[PDB]
Amino acid sequence: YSLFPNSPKWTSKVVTYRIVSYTRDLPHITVDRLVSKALNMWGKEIPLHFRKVVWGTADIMIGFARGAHGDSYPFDGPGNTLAHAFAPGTGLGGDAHFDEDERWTDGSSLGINFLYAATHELGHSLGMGHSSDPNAVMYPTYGNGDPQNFKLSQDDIKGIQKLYGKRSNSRKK
Ligand SMILES: COc1ccc(S(=O)(=O)N2CCc3cc(O)c(OC)cc3[C@@H]2C(=O)NO)cc1
Ligand SMILES: [Ca+2]
Ligand SMILES: [Ca+2]
Ligand SMILES: [Zn+2]
Ligand SMILES: [Zn+2]
Repeated sequence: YSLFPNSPKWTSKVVTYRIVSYTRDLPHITVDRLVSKALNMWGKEIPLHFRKVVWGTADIMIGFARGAHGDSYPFDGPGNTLAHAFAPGTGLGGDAHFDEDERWTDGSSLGINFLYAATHELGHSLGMGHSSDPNAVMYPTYGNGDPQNFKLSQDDIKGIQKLYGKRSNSRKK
């Protein structure tokens, strides 16, 4: 690995978040709690901390829209891509966007797991972290990778220990 032309990880030990828009399927307290639990699950492997702004854009703007929006790339609604985010490096960098049209769920049985999606998107917001593993927590297009329970599978650990470490295996793919 996940090498991109964007600074992989912010230069501060603490970052900011600003949830400009919110979903609807689950309440804002659940959005903040799932963001906080997902981010605590990221911060479980790296000593990076997160805070909220008082009056200004955060380095991790989190937003939701319902089929297209005033962004670099308009959403589609129910299908295809479910959320998208940008690599960190000030400005729009690190910010993440979600399609509220797609049915969100905390983790009950059926729907699109918010804890997984937030973890996925916030991972890119942290410092990138994609892969192509059969059960990758950042796997592109849902499949085998069980979203009900992920708690940073192997892709996340490999990304984090590749970024906040060095050692890696060779593979291509
Ligand atoms: C519920 O958790 C999910 C599941 C799927 C997706 S997604 O929107 O299909 N996803 C994978 C495919 C893809 C493909 C893209 O070309 C893309 O452009 C930036 C984004 C995505 C996203 C993604 O990786 N976002 O970081 C995003 C979050
Ligand atoms: Ca930003
Ligand atoms: Ca969609
Ligand atoms: Zn967008
Ligand atoms: Zn991704």
